[PDB]
Amino acid sequence: GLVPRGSHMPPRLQRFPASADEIFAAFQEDGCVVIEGFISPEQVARFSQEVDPAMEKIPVEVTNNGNSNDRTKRFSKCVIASPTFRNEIIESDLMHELCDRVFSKPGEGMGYHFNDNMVIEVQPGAPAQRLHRDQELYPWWNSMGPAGPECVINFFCAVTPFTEENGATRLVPGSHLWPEFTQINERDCPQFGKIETVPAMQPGDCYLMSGKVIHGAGHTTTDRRRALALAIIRRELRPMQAFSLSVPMKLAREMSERSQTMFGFRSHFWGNDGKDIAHHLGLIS
Amino acid sequence: LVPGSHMPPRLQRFPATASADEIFAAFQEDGCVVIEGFISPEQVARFSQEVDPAMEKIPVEVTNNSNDRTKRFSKCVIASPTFRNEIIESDLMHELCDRVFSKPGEGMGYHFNDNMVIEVQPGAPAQRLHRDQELYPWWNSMGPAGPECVINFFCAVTPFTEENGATRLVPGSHLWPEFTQINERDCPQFGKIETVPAIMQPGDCYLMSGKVIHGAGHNATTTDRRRALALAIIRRELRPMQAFSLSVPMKLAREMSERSQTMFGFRSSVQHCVDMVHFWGNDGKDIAHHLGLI
Ligand SMILES: C=C1[C@@]2(C)C[C@H]3[C@]4(C)CCC(=O)OC(C)(C)[C@H]4CC[C@]3(C)[C@]1(C(=O)OC)C(=O)[C@@](C)(O)C2=O
Ligand SMILES: O=C(O)CCC(=O)C(=O)O
Ligand SMILES: O=C(O)CCC(=O)C(=O)O
Ligand SMILES: [Fe+3]
Ligand SMILES: [Fe+3]
Repeated sequence: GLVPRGSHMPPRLQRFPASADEIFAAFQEDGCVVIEGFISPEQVARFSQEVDPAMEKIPVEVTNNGNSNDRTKRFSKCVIASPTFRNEIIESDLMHELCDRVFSKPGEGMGYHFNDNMVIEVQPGAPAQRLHRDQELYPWWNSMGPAGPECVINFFCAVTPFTEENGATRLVPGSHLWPEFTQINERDCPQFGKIETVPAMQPGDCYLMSGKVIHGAGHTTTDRRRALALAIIRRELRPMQAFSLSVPMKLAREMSERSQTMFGFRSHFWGNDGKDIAHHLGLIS
Repeated sequence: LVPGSHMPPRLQRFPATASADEIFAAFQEDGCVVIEGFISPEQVARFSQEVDPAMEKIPVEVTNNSNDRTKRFSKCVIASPTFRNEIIESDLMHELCDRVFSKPGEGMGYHFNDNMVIEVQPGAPAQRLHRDQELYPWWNSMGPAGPECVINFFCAVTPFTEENGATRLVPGSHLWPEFTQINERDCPQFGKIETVPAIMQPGDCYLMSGKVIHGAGHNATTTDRRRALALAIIRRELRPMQAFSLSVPMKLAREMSERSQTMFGFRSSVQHCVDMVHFWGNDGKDIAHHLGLI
């Protein structure tokens, strides 16, 4: 009795809070999974107010030009601005546990690192964001289709509530197993206009979405719908943010060894002439 | 030439004063091409002298087996004024990199993977045959329809001869219908692949696609330490082997041209997907602001 009997059933979106191989199997089969309470409630609020002065100093473009900055606020300096983010959020042992299952190969250590730490605030009345796969950032990845390896995963967590009215992200579970990965355009996508989405949540909930999954933010009067994006890429890919050049050394000295690897203060990709870059940085005892 | 003697594959050769389009077509048909005089003999010789102290402090690893007896040094910008002020400012290098990597309206499509002096010691065993894009392990699966991951300007610092271990290359292997690793399990041509040495004088280089099968040769000499300079260049979305922006000092970065700063990640480049996004950037701006490079 999930939908009234005889109905069209809409694409499945499982939900967990919880065993790791369990949530991974839901990730594999559907491409998207809600993780209710990825961050503790006081933590999400401790973080949200912590960055609210940064967010307050971001002007809103009323552009009507169709891009992803049209009435949507975006801010990446979450490690400087928020001690909660860098000391608590970035240290979820289940996040690494899932990252290690999507990305790492055994005996090769950590196969992943951060792409971005973005806070995305859909300002009230914003056009819907164009449908896209996150792996379009790495433009050849679609050409490998669903047999290709994973490019990117986003732990996309709600900061303020995600409702079907304020602009919550619309997911297309199963778009990671389609046979051809295209740009989602009428010219390029044979299924344009017929793509069935599901809107994605309360503060503290994440959703782990594969980079192969089609999605977008949707279109109220006062609701600043705010989210925290933990985009994570394999170690061979380059990050959107030059974190080891903007995050001060002081904060990097406070990070765990694994979090230093996430931001590229530690490494052989991204090495230093056969040595770990962390030697030259004064980070190895 | 040879006498009904079997004719082995050609490696096209051009001088550094040929037109980039002439050299790129050769690169395009064969996946590799020799640029003679890529670096002047006086530039090569100053570079070799400027890094030689660092090469002398590198021990020769001899093992009981695995690509030993090869010295590898990547701190070229730090050690060599000639390298940073001149070698990396080759306009021919950048002309060709744009033709491979740069997309319309997006600026530089490429940056440095590595800057490696590679000195094959006397008696060093030959290197396994490989493609350089194997470093990005998924790339072979796109086959020859795929885009370029990586290219290398592989420069003779000292002469390349067949005896001292000049690289063995396989022209046209960037066009085989299936890109596998070169082993008995996966490669059906295994043990049947015909290679060709890159015979070069100092300052010559060959430019080679990451799709081309190749390996360092056996250094069968008793005396010759065969020195090379590998300028490996990747597209902007790929991670470098070297964290250049974290070991190269800022004093050296402020002296770099803007295209050099981009190569080493002291500066960002703009990517378009209807949307524009700085790659390797800082919260919407070039990282060169926060670093103080204008
Ligand atoms: C330009 C953009 C790109 C190319 C990248 C993208 C990206 C890093 C990619 C997906 C990912 O892994 O992480 C997150 C969630 C952090 C996003 C954040 C937003 C941006 C920076 C972007 C943008 O802000 O446009 C000015 C977009 O909104 C979008 C979707 O069009 C893009 O694909
Ligand atoms: O803002 C959102 O809800 C979706 C985030 C997203 O799709 C992106 O910008 O990559
Ligand atoms: O040194 C050589 O001749 C070949 C080296 C090489 O091909 C490599 O390191 O990928
Ligand atoms: Fe997205
Ligand atoms: Fe090689």
